[PDB]
Amino acid sequence: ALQLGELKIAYQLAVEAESEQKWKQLAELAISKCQFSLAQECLHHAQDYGGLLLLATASGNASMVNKLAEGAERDGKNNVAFMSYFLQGKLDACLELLIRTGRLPEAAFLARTYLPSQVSRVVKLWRENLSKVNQKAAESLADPTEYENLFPGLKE
Amino acid sequence: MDSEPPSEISLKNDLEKGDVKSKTEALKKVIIMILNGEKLPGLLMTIIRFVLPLQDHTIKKLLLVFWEIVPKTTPDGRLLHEMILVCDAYRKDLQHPNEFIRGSTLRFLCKLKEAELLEPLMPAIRACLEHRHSYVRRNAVLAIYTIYRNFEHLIPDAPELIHDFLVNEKDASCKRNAFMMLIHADQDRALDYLSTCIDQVQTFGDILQLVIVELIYKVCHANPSERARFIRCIYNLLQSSSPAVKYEAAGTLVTLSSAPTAIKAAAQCYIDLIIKESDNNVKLIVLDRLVELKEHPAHERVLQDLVMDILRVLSTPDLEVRKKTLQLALDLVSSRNVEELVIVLKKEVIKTNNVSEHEDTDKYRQLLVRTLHSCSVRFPDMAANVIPVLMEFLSDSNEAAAADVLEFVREAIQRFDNLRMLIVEKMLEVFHAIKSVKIYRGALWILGEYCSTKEDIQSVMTEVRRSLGEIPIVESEIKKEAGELKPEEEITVGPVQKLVTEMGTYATQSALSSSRPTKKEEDRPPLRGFLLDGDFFVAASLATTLTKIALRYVALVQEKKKQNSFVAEAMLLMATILHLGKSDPVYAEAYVHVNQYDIVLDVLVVNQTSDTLQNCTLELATLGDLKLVEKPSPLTLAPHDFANIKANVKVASTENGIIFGNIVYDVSGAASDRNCVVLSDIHIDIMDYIQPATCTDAEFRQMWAEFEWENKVTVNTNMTDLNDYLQHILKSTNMKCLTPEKALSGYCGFMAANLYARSIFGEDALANVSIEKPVHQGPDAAVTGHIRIRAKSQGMALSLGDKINLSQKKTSL
Amino acid sequence: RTLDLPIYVTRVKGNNVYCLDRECRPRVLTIDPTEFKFKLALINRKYDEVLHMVRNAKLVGQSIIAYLQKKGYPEVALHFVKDEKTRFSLALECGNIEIALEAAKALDDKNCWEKLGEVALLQGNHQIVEMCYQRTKNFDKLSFLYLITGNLEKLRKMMKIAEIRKDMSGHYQNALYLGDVSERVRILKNCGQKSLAYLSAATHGLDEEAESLKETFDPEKETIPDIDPNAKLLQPPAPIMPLDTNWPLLTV
Amino acid sequence: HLCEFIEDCEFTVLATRILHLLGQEGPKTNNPSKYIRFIYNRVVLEHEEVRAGAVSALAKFGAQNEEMLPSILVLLKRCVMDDDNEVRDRATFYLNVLEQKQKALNAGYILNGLTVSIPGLEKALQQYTLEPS
Amino acid sequence: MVLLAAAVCTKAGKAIVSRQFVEMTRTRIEGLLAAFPKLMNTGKQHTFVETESVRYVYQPMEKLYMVLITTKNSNILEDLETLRLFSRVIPEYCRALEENEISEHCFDLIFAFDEIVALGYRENVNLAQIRTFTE
Repeated sequence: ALQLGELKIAYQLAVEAESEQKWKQLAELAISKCQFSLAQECLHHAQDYGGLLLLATASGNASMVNKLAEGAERDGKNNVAFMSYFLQGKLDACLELLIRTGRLPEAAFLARTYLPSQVSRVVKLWRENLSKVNQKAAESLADPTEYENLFPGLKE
Repeated sequence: MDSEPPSEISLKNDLEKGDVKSKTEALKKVIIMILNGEKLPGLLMTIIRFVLPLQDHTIKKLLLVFWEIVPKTTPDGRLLHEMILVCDAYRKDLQHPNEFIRGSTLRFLCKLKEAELLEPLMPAIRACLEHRHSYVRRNAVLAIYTIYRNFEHLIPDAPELIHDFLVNEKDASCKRNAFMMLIHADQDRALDYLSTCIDQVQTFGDILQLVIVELIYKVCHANPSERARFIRCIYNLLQSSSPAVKYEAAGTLVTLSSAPTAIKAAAQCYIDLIIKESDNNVKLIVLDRLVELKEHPAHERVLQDLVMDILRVLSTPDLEVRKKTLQLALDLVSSRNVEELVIVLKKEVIKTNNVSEHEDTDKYRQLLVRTLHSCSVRFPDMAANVIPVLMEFLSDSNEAAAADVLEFVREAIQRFDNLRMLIVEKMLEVFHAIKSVKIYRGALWILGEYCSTKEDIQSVMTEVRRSLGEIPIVESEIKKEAGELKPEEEITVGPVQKLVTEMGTYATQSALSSSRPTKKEEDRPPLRGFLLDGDFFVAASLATTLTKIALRYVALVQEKKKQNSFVAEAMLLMATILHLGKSDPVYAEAYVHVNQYDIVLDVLVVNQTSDTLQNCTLELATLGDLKLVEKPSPLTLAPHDFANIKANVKVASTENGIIFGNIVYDVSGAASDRNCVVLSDIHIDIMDYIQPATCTDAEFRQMWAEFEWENKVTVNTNMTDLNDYLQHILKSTNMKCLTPEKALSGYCGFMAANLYARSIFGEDALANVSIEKPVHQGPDAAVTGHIRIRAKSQGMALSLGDKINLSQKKTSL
Repeated sequence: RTLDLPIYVTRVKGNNVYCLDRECRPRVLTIDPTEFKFKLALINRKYDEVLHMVRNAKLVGQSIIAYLQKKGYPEVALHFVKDEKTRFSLALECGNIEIALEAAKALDDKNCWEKLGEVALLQGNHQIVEMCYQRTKNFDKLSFLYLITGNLEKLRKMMKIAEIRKDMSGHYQNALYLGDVSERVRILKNCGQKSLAYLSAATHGLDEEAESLKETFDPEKETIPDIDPNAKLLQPPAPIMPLDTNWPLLTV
Repeated sequence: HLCEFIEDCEFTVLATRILHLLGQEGPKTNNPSKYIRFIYNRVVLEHEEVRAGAVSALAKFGAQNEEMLPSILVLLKRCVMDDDNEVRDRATFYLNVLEQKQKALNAGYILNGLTVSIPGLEKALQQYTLEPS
Repeated sequence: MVLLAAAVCTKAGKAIVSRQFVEMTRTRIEGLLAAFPKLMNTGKQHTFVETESVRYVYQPMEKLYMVLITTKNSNILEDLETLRLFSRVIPEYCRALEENEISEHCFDLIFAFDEIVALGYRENVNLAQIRTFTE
């Protein structure tokens, strides 16, 4: 079915639930023919979060890119995750990926960027995290005194 | 002179004597003592003096020999120069008409990476530029490369001298004999030239071309060298599902297990794999290719199955090959393992058919019945096959032979409810000649459960009930059993009700019925009569009585997970169980410091005294398994000196003959009676010497059995679990907490660790740490843990016993 | 101090301690102001007193030169910092990693630069993180960080030096993060991922670049996947004028 | 403590003694968990009569003390204390009566959890003749 | 070097004669040869056996082992072939293997070792070739 170039027949033969090895071979074949459509479905069934994202995050509306990177957020596959959510000026779960991983500073930083002034809460949670994670001279528990700066220090 | 390190005075004498033989022998004796590693510079002037110019090869060859293994070290008769006594008159040696002396000289001279001989080795390629042998031309490409290696990666070594300076490697390719010392870093033009040479090869030389440049477009072109690369290249062009059918790999492979059965067993494995790639369920593992030897046409002559029969084994070839073979029958053909295991088991298990498969040792017979029977429990189809074969097992009609047979089949009935009704009548038959427990137990259970089906029972049971043999365990089994199934469906002179009467008497009561039972007093202390006595609410009838129990099977019973099963064929299993699968005053102050992961014993050496201690040396010693990674090296400990001297430490070594205490540290100084003193830096223990090793549950269990561990102590501060203090401390007495021996629940749940080590003490060390952490209203002693300990004569057992309490040291100078 | 024989203390009466062994040969020892003065001083937070106190009768390795790197709010730590490791340690315990990078440098090691860079992101400032992360070669982590941080100039630098690595979750990121996607289109072209390059480009309305990729390679751009292939991609990149590489700080 | 000895060379009998005694007393003097853990290992590699003993004892142990029931379940599901041969049959009965049934029977059955017979004190006379032989 | 040393051993627990092509394995040579060749190189009557991460190739002759050792390898055929050629050369010098006679012809054997394997690369030798040198 791959040889014939019968994508559909190869697709039934894989069978939508699992047989990921079949689907990865099909997904590549689908990208070759530049039939992106069959490819997105093959990659989904394959799973292939890293690869699947690359085809998928080319959306500009993030239409089917969040799912295949939902995990990535909290797996420390943050990079895969950021591309998914930030793609049309939206913060879909951009911030959230950063909180999940423990890369709290980065959520604060993002919050400042697009300023809905969410920063005040993120900086706090983060600052608290510095005090627990042995910093005393950059301890952060202040509003601008102990290193980092909560939202009134910050600005648009 | 095999190895005699003091003999250097005699060698000097022997080295010049006016007799050439003596001189040769002497120089030879020097060589053998250096090679072992012993004293040699005293001699040097003597050695060098006779031999130097001469074309007489033997002494020259001998001296030439000694210049590649110690030239640098020896300096009495040589000293340091550009044209040393290694090469000054060995320019003559290089330029002699005899190829051997020149060739030899060239060969050692260029071999050295010495910089005090760099110039003399360079035009030393002259000695072999003319090639009187294959040896001369090879000697030359290797010597130019060795010159290139010795600081001449540029223009001193790369072009030609008059024919080679890094160009024999080019020349060799087109010359009659090849050899390419060009493996790395050398002329591109020669590399290219070797490729051309693949065709016009010289076979030794081809192995040299080939280490450098491999992969051919061809099949070959000839010779072992090309051939050896070729199987590597073939595996590339078809990786897919092993090699399957081994290529030119086969030739080396046999020798790889020359001891002797293991080759066949291995060979059998590959041959089975190769046949087919099946489903690959539990013990159906055959990989390789799906079709390449098929299985099972009906027009194939004389068929595939003939080779398949070998693999079904009783031992039909020898035991190593046997274990491999049983797995291999299972692997090509079954449903999982079950199908081919039943066939295989039918052959192995005890019969009246063949007396080469029956034996009067009861356990093996029994086990074989259980193996056959487990296949049914696994898979349904097998139930139908098993029951008639089981009746044949019975037909042997020895007391014991029946007995084993009855014991499994009765378990099968618990699984297989009113399906094996048919068997009961066969099963009674051999129950009358009796000298054992087992027959009574089993028979009474079949005849008991099966009562609806038959009606014989007073008659069958009664001969046995008034017969003797061994009857402990008989009681237990008859007690739960005799009444069962349908309330009044038998009668010979005792209906099912007489049976319930009997069943109760046999359990622990008394009653005239079946001419009284053999015994009444039950088996092992806990069992007793009473449960069943209460029972038989509805007289031997499928309801909520003995019958229920009998026609039901305790927990899950499926597969070959050992739930009413036994896991393949009984003989193969013994081997698998066996497989453990084990994986002058002196003052010192000191602390241990670690910076950038360097572990060092800091020592400060102090002379509080005005007196002289000059002659001061500092040493850290190797005691046994403790070692210095570098002693403290300052010459300190002088009049009113304070010094910090660092002695690096290791924990792992090999036993030295000196004392085995804490840490020995030695400072030396002035004094002539006690020039060396031993004084201490802080604590290190005997425990270091133990070596950590680990066990799995099987190795632990085997060792438990192997040697006693009754010895126990209770150690305080085992309040905590295995993971915390106990692991860390156990680690320091080179132990490790591995697998469990626990059985946790709502009433159980002491933490159990299985410990192992293999001490350098001629013992192992094992222990079980049981942490008595309350999981009951009445704990042992509350929190604390009792460590049950051993070692192989329990001399390290004790180390485990106390080094799981506490352990800490610190200082702050 | 050590004597040269095994011994039993006879007892302590006075400054001296007196000892006798089994055979009963004596040793006496004056209790010194060596080890004792040094830590009597360190306990009462004196470092000035303690420098004199440092002698080679009591220096060891970790009671003076590395035991004094054992405060989570550095005090003792400040005083001994001579080891490149002790210096590294000191820095995370403050939370100011400016010193870390140098110790990390002098430890000659990448791992330290990425770990201190992470601590750096924690004190809040991403300039310091960039430098570290750049030399550990985590251009892709940086690429990810960078719109989060709100830089666009720095975000481009990461894209190129991650292009060459073919880090598809590095080079790939930045194009999304700026309002136009063109960065990806070329990187992907070099990857040979013509499909992916077209989809990305096309959606932003850079159909011309998307077409270039199709024409150079296999065409067919018409196909509509489970994601859009031509729907607007535009994002307004970072509304902040001062970025979070310029995250404010005072530091205590 | 004695059971700590040797896992399966200690014999059917010692395991039967700790097992019978731990069953019958139902330790609150020490935690039954050590006893259970010790017996659990012994059963695997020792004779049928003890493994059968161990299930039945456990059942009586259940009926006398409520607490105990959770350990009975981990032990009995195992291929050891049930589902061997003799051990299975007794177990199927003993288990089913504890698990399934009322435990009128189980309750009745434990009167302390006593032995199967109470003889005299056999050892001492035996010993008298046996020593100077 | 690919070939650390070429060594004749007695399983008396010592390297009887041995060759260090370039200064590396001096004393090291004796300890390896002494432990491993005693156990048949830890073999089972297999020409290749590897122990303590060093490839030992061998042939037993009496209480003696003729041993080739490598810890790296370029080809299968080659390692055996230098050992083999060595085994043509060794009875010419010592009339089989035997510690006393091996000891006496340290020079002979040692010279052959340098000639046979040069800087760890297996050259070739022959009994006639050997003659020019000891002449």
